[PDB]
Amino acid sequence: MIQRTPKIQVYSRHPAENGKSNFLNCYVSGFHPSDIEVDLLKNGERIEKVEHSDLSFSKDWSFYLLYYTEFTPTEKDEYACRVNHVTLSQPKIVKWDRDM
Amino acid sequence: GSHSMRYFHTSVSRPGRGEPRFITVGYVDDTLFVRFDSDAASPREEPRAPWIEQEGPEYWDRETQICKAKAQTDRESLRTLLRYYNQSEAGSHTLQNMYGCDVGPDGRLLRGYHQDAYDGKDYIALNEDLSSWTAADTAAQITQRKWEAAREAEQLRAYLEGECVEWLRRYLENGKETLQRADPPKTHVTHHPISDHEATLRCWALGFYPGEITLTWQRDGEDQTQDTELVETRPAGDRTFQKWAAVVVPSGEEQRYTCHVQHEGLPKPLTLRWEP
Amino acid sequence: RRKWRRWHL
Ligand SMILES: [Cl-]
Repeated sequence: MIQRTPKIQVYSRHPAENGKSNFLNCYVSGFHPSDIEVDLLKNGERIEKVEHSDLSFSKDWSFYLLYYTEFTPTEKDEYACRVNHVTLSQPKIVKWDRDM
Repeated sequence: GSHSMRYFHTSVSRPGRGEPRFITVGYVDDTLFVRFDSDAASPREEPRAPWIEQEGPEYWDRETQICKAKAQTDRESLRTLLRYYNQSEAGSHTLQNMYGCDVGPDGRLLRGYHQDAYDGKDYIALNEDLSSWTAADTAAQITQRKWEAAREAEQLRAYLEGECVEWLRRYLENGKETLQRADPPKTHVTHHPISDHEATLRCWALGFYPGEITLTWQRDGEDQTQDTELVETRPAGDRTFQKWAAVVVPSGEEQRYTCHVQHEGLPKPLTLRWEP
Repeated sequence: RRKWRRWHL
């Protein structure tokens, strides 16, 4: 069957300011089929109680989801997302870079 | 301006793991306003915008009834599709449907939509005439013959020209504080050296609604289409959207580059440069 | 609001 690999972006709701509460987002889009697993990571460990949007899709039928959690960025703490999908031979980790 | 209403539906079979999962969401423009998920403990259509919360219990009862009926129809359709494509009962498959309407700033119908996809591929679509069908393949032609015999297009047309437009009008008025407010992008340009010879200029648009936007870079007034990295417009989680466009520039040539931003919240498109 | 009628494939 035809499959489409997810586009992945990891980013914050507001421009990051160290010590100020914010939201960390992982937007996965452009994928098919719809089963997908997304973790948000803090210093390499899974963040608990991450929420996500309800499955929807774009005009080309490809799916998108937003995964999100409240966070307070600091200078030292590293954040990332880890995405698995049938199209991936291994999970893909994308690091949060406050400039992207 | 113009506006849209859309209902999106996804059914995903999972043999050996119960009945197909069904999830449906409704949007006005880029605003989610209702959702239903068959895997919720006691599934009901739920509001997702403040302006729909005033609809009474009967609204939610009718909506929930339709959601469950649509889930059931999709279960039948998924079994049928296995037959039409000579497929095993072992695999997971997906059925997607969208319908709705676009209206102009006067509230008049621009056009209606009703379309279906199987395993991520177009299957059958109602044409813009709201009277005839486009079938993607010989399987979908079987559906087309069935739906022609049943005059299904006629009922869809009546809904799309009538209730779809009327209810969209209602929602726009009830949500006039938000649905009829465009939030312009907040824009800036950042500069990141890559080497002694080149740097990235990234043009940012933040906090905008609706999501439609155009961000372009020009060099000496020429669009840099092939050399611009554009990310997909992405949701911030506070209703608004974000996007950026980047170009790699020779060091010293930064002032030859201009970022151009078009958004319906802007009275005139903006031109930005890196401001060191 | 949603439509009332549909037909399976
Ligand atoms: Cl329906």
